Amino acid sequence: AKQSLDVSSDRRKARKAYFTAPSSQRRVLLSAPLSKELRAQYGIKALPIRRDDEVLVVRGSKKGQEGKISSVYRLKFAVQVDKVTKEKVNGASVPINLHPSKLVITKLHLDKDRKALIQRKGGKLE
Amino acid sequence: AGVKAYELRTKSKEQLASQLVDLKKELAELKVQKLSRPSLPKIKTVRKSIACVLTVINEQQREAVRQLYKGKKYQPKDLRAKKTRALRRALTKFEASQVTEKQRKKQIAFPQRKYAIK
Amino acid sequence: NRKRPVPKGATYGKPTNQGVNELKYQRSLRATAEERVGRRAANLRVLNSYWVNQDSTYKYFEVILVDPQHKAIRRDARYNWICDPVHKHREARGLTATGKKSRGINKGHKFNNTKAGRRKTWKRQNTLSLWRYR
Amino acid sequence: AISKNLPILKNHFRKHWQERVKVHFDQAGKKVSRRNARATRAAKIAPRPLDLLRPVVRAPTVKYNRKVRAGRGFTLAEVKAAGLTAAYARTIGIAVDHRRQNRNQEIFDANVQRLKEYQSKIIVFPRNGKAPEAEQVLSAAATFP
Amino acid sequence: AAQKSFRIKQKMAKAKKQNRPLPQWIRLRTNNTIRYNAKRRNWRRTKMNI
Amino acid sequence: EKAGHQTSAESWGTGRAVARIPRVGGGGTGRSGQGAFGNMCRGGRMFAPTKTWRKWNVKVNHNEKRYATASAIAATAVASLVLARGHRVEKIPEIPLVVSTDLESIQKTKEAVAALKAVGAHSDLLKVLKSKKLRAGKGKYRNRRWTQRRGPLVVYAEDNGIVKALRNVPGVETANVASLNLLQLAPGAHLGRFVIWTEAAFTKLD
RNA sequence: AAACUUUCAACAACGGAUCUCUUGGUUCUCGCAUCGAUGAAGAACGCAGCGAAAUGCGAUACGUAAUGUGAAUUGCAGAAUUCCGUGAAUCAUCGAAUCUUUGAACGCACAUUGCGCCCCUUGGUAUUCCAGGGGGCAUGCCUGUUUGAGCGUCAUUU
RNA sequence: UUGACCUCAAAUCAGGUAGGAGUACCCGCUGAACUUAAGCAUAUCAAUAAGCGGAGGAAAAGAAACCAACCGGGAUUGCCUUAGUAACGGCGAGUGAAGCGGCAAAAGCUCAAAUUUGAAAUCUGGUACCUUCGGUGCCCGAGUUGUAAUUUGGAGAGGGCAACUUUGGGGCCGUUCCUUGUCUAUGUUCCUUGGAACAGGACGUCAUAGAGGGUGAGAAUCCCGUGUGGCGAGGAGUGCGGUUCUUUGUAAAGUGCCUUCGAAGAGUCGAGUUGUUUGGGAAUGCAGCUCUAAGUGGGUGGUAAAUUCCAUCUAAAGCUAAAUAUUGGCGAGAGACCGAUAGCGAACAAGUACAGUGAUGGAAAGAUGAAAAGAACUUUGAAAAGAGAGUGAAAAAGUACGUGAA
RNA sequence: GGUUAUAUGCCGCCCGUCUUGAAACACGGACCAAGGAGUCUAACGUCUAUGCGAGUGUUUGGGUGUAAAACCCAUACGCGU
RNA sequence: GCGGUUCUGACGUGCAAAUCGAUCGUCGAAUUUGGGUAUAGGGGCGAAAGACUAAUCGAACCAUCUAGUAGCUGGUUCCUG
RNA sequence: AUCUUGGUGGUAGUAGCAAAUAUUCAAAUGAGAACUUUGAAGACUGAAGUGGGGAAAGGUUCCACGUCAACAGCAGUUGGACGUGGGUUAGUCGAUCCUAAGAGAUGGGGAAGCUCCGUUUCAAAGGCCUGAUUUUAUGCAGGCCACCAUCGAAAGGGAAUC
Ligand SMILES: [K+]
Ligand SMILES: [K+]
Ligand SMILES: [K+]
Ligand SMILES: [K+]
Ligand SMILES: [K+]
Ligand SMILES: [K+]
Ligand SMILES: [K+]
Ligand SMILES: [K+]
Ligand SMILES: [K+]
Ligand SMILES: [K+]
Ligand SMILES: [K+]
Ligand SMILES: [K+]
Ligand SMILES: [K+]
Ligand SMILES: [K+]
Ligand SMILES: [K+]
Ligand SMILES: [K+]
Ligand SMILES: [K+]
Ligand SMILES: [K+]
Ligand SMILES: [K+]
Ligand SMILES: [K+]
Ligand SMILES: [K+]
Ligand SMILES: [Mg+2]
Ligand SMILES: [Mg+2]
Ligand SMILES: [Mg+2]
Ligand SMILES: [Mg+2]
Ligand SMILES: [Mg+2]
Ligand SMILES: [Mg+2]
Ligand SMILES: [Mg+2]
Ligand SMILES: [Mg+2]
Ligand SMILES: [Mg+2]
Ligand SMILES: [Mg+2]
Ligand SMILES: [Mg+2]
Ligand SMILES: [Mg+2]
Ligand SMILES: [Mg+2]
Ligand SMILES: [Mg+2]
Ligand SMILES: [Mg+2]
Ligand SMILES: [Mg+2]
Ligand SMILES: [Mg+2]
Ligand SMILES: [Mg+2]
Ligand SMILES: [Mg+2]
Ligand SMILES: [Mg+2]
Ligand SMILES: [Mg+2]
Ligand SMILES: [Mg+2]
Ligand SMILES: [Mg+2]
Ligand SMILES: [Mg+2]
Ligand SMILES: [Mg+2]
Ligand SMILES: [Mg+2]
Ligand SMILES: [Mg+2]
Ligand SMILES: [Mg+2]
Ligand SMILES: [Mg+2]
Ligand SMILES: [Mg+2]
Ligand SMILES: [Mg+2]
Ligand SMILES: [Mg+2]
Ligand SMILES: [Mg+2]
Ligand SMILES: [Mg+2]
Ligand SMILES: [Mg+2]
Ligand SMILES: [Mg+2]
Ligand SMILES: [Mg+2]
Ligand SMILES: [Mg+2]
Ligand SMILES: [Mg+2]
Ligand SMILES: [Mg+2]
Ligand SMILES: [Mg+2]
Ligand SMILES: [Mg+2]
Ligand SMILES: [Mg+2]
Ligand SMILES: [Mg+2]
Ligand SMILES: [Mg+2]
Ligand SMILES: [Mg+2]
Ligand SMILES: [Mg+2]
Ligand SMILES: [Mg+2]
Ligand SMILES: [Mg+2]
Ligand SMILES: [Mg+2]
Ligand SMILES: [Mg+2]
Ligand SMILES: [Mg+2]
Repeated sequence: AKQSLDVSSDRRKARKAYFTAPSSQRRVLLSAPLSKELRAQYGIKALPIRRDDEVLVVRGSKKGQEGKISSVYRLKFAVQVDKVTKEKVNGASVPINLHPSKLVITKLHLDKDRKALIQRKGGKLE
Repeated sequence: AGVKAYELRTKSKEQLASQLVDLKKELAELKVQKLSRPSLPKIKTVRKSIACVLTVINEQQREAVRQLYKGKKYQPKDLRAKKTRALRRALTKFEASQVTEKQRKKQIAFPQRKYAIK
Repeated sequence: NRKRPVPKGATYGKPTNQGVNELKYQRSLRATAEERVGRRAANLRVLNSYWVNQDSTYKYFEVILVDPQHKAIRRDARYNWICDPVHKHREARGLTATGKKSRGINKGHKFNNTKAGRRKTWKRQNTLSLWRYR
Repeated sequence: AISKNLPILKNHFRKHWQERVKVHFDQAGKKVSRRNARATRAAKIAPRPLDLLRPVVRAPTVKYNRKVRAGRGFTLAEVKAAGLTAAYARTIGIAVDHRRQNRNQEIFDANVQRLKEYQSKIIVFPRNGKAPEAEQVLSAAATFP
Repeated sequence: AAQKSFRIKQKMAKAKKQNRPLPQWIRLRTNNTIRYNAKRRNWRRTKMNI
Repeated sequence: EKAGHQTSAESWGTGRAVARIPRVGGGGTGRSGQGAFGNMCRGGRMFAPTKTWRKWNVKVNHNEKRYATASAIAATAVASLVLARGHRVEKIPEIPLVVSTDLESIQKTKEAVAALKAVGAHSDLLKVLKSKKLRAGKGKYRNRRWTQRRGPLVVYAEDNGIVKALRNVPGVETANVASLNLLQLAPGAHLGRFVIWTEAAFTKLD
């Protein structure tokens, strides 16, 4: 149960805030959990997904497939992994939209800022 | 890529004026090329460069004028603080704080005291 | 008097309202005077006014005004009350002496209708107040 | 519109009364606000009490002159008798009222008693430093009933 | 109307530019609900009233 | 107040072979000529528009509220009534169920739940967990999405932890014995809430 | 007997009820006090690689600067992937600017993209004409400055 | 002749200021009729709608020319009461306040009228400089037809005597208040169904977190949040808690006794009359016109008048937080509310499209699927399309798209 | 035996409405869906239930709170005596 | 050109919310007419018909007061006892 | 409830699609031709025209290329339709200037006020000429006259093209 008078439990307000979230806010909404391997290494449960993070699909029809995040389509609240695709009847190949909460990050794309974020969350880095 | 205003702020009045002209020339060239080609999106970068250079030019020229009126009573309305019409008409701190000698004396003789009940 | 400004004296209603002559404006000639001066010098604030003269056709008044922009007034602790924007057009809202007379702003049993504001008093007395627990 | 043996009624709803209905739904909200404002005021003013000391007076009229109640403020005479000036008393938490006169020794003597008991049971901090932690009592009215 | 004011001509120019069907690529945009140009005008159907 | 009346509609009167309802004037739109204002018109005013000065709260004589509260308390000590009200108190030994005052100073949910299971409130806690259902009807749209059974009411004399420790357990209410509430003692106006008294609360009742 | 008409069922129509949904409404409560001659509200016309709107903006025109975030945007095209960075973005924030023509609207006008005057400057043989660039010219009222008017009036001196 | 003064002008003179918008609430002015009276005129609707002027975060009111008649209360506002009462009223219909009492909030004060007269002690502007919401010099000016200090009726002033008490203004650092940022638990373990598990079953875990939302179906434990607590940044403001610099004091204020005084607002008050208004009745307030005061006076004391008392305030000049209002604006939180013919006119490129010369008038219109995977390819046809094939969990979901009634 | 369609015997005017009197040569109704009309409030009469009872009424307000809830309460005031 | 007599012709769910055909009045002025301009609702304008004042006239149009009042017409939604 | 909104029937393949004299043959095009294009013929308006230009008004309808789902009450390969583009050149033609009936600021006076009156008035109501001075294009030198803003004609007045 909430205690703060600033926070709202209104469904309509929540849904509005989600569907009209600006790009920056959607970054945080599109977090994924680290793999249990990486959870040991960094000491962090989850991060905002990012292009070039490697991933494992852990729910749905493509459960078991791996790849790199090819695109974070924030507008669609989805991510596209290279190699997770739909072979179309004409022979073309379109990407499948996966939600990051159904992935697991198996390798982070690190850089000064990602490193700083991990240490900011009480992570380990090594 | 585009020009960057941190790089332009090192430059002089004359260098900036010169660059502004080189961009205006470049922009014209692309407006011609756009007629031949279907799509030509490089033109956006050079529009925004022009706008960047003019911003920096104007900043320099304004800060110069701010220095020219340093401390003087009365400066150009465009350099006076905006606030709101009603805020600019309000009494200043000084004006609002004025008390007559009669009231200043009472305020010293008989301030509200700090006290507590037991 | 104030002649009712209606074409050819036609009033278009019940007889109680057929009057055109013998009607009288609810503000004094003094208040009209302050108001018309106030509009001519809108940068100033009407402080007060006084009678000086009359003939059959006119009454004459002198109206005292203060400049709230003048630093002699803004820096004066006794007068800079008039610089605050609540006091804009005090003559137009009936807040000068003549105004308060005409609005019936006085204490006691003779001013039950008006002492607090006629319209406010009326509204308070014609409001149905309902509590949660009736 | 008249029928049966019923009281004659006087329901005054021939004006546009629905324009001016005030339902007091804010009753609970106004109580929370009033309380927050007492708390906020108490903090700004601490350790002073939220109320001034007030005299006892006789209620007017034959209907209520058998009662005494809190009045507006002490007389100038009562304040002088208690060994105090009006200007000072106002600053030390005592309500002073220039309009009320004393024509009755019982009420006068009782009011002078109130002022003496009050000056006993307060501590006025000096206007410089030293200020010892007193602890805030919110009600003069509850202290001096 | 051969001899016309500039102000009238400027309004007519605006009306010329607006007289077009919806660009087809709008239909492909994500969450698009615009089906057709609902404010299309024609000289035979509705007058501009200046 | 303005709904249904934002229209300049007037009746056409008789002789135009139409009903005499007020009609929207003008031309050049589907709304022109359509019926207006009346309670039977699409887009008109509802019959007897609801107003905010309907009586919402109801006064009840204080001494009658106290009577009901005392009846409600009395019924908490009748196992028949507590069973009938749907509490799972079949295998509790003794109702009224009094427990140690130590309950009042439990700080952690994990611990408070162990104490309630210890003293035989397991089934009643389980019942609440297994009863969560999505609400039937438009209540779901209005911030009342889920439904579940009431669990035990834990009554204390002084809160030194227990309210925060039980705050998150589904269906468990807590209450100071000084301020007992008819809405908790007789949910749905049905007597026989399952109550767990602390010893300190039980002595305070007199 | 068929056709035809009528009734019922199945499948197909017509039409958009019903059911389920809901980034909208409505009502109540709480907190706050901030428009404009420093040119508001409102209007017109414009501006994108590809837009007619809605939304944003003003010839610096779906934006410029600044700050934060830390890699997108996405319908396609294009660009970029030193992206371990003074740094992506139809991102957030926003203190610096830009802000056509207007509008209380202020040189005069306005069913006109009509007609002036003043200062500085550039070009054309130019104080005077024509053109370009910059900056100005409304009314009422207040304080003050300056220049004045009146046998209203004082002194002084003809 | 020269120089003032008074009054009045001019300037693209120096510096300012007003206008328009919004308009829920607020202060005024002006002002209906429908309606009720079973007709209708006074009355009522209403001191309302419409019209006009003027403000603010509130406005207005406000420290008694008050209420009373008591053992007296003591600025204003608001609530509960007083009371559907006293009173008004074709005494019909109808209308209708106030005092006291309980409460919320509480806060008090300023001018005019006085000889600084051994010293216009005062103030705008310009100018230079400075530590610039301002300060200091200097110079013009305003001002004696009166700018400061002193006093405001509660008093107070001038003399005289006697005594003790109490003080200013800076920075700097915390707290406060607002605006923001960031960090802070626990399963995606097994079985069944299914396109998808967020379903069922099993075994756990966290809980000051089982609010809410998202994710391919009902998710505390997948994600964002929630709960608890921590750490930052940016202001505002001395509100007040500490520290530091300067100590204003020959100054300022308070206090007792004696003595002499005690200035207190005019075409106002009041009166007549006219009109309007009020519960206000031989006249409640307001306004016009005529008349027009006093100073032991003046006002009020709800029946006109004369006479005699008494009681109570101190008008004709002024400022002031809070408690109160709020269908507007901005920011939040909610609901036994409505669920696309409902709810705002408007869930949508809606005050839009469209109508009207104009004022104005003013709609309809939500839902494929988890995902476009939006039907490659073949064949008939001039083509639209058909038939196949295919995608999909389903085309008994094909954009003429949920369900699909009559 | 039920249901249903049909046949046969006998019987059976078109509903709604105003009206002394409607199948009427009285009025509304071509059809279908969806919407569509005794409500809320102030003050009251009779009656009934409930609490307390010469009293009674906590909710203006204050206290408190797990916060528009629940719980607690002085002085008045209302009606009654 | 301006008008609009008769056929009481056509048409009379029209070509048309005033038209069509024939017949007819007038045809150099109290003539016909474009544009500009003035007059605005108890108002205008009228060689006068209560005519005309944007298909509206014995008082225009628009919004609001206004859900105006109606002793009058129409309707008023489930079952059984 | 001549109820409200929406939908749908019978009537009915029915009334009807008959004013303005009128069409015909061949070829081309095309899936398709009573209706498009060309040619041939036959007719009509008959210069107070069914011709050639403009004013008001419209606003791209003009022209080309592509092109037929809808619209052109039959048809359609055609179009004032649909899609995409192209196109309007002035010292001399207009506007702009002038005044007309009129409209309308200011000075003033009314009006509670929105505003009303009035248009040269019961106002201290301006702006040219010339030389210079060679200081500068303002004060100075002189002079001079003083009526009263402004708007109001794409047919009136009016600088200039064939
Ligand atoms: K009238
Ligand atoms: K009257
Ligand atoms: K209306
Ligand atoms: K809501
Ligand atoms: K000015
Ligand atoms: K009347
Ligand atoms: K009254
Ligand atoms: K009177
Ligand atoms: K008294
Ligand atoms: K007296
Ligand atoms: K609607
Ligand atoms: K389906
Ligand atoms: K049978
Ligand atoms: K009937
Ligand atoms: K009949
Ligand atoms: K008349
Ligand atoms: K009309
Ligand atoms: K009329
Ligand atoms: K009758
Ligand atoms: K020309
Ligand atoms: K001309
Ligand atoms: Mg229009
Ligand atoms: Mg509605
Ligand atoms: Mg601008
Ligand atoms: Mg100037
Ligand atoms: Mg009415
Ligand atoms: Mg009547
Ligand atoms: Mg009647
Ligand atoms: Mg009548
Ligand atoms: Mg009004
Ligand atoms: Mg404001
Ligand atoms: Mg307030
Ligand atoms: Mg005020
Ligand atoms: Mg006083
Ligand atoms: Mg009082
Ligand atoms: Mg009573
Ligand atoms: Mg009345
Ligand atoms: Mg003194
Ligand atoms: Mg779900
Ligand atoms: Mg009046
Ligand atoms: Mg005041
Ligand atoms: Mg709707
Ligand atoms: Mg299906
Ligand atoms: Mg369907
Ligand atoms: Mg059927
Ligand atoms: Mg049988
Ligand atoms: Mg028969
Ligand atoms: Mg009959
Ligand atoms: Mg019948
Ligand atoms: Mg018959
Ligand atoms: Mg009938
Ligand atoms: Mg019929
Ligand atoms: Mg019908
Ligand atoms: Mg229905
Ligand atoms: Mg004819
Ligand atoms: Mg005929
Ligand atoms: Mg016929
Ligand atoms: Mg006649
Ligand atoms: Mg009705
Ligand atoms: Mg009606
Ligand atoms: Mg036929
Ligand atoms: Mg025919
Ligand atoms: Mg033909
Ligand atoms: Mg012929
Ligand atoms: Mg011929
Ligand atoms: Mg053509
Ligand atoms: Mg056709
Ligand atoms: Mg066809
Ligand atoms: Mg075209
Ligand atoms: Mg010419
Ligand atoms: Mg005029
Ligand atoms: Mg002209
Ligand atoms: Mg001409």
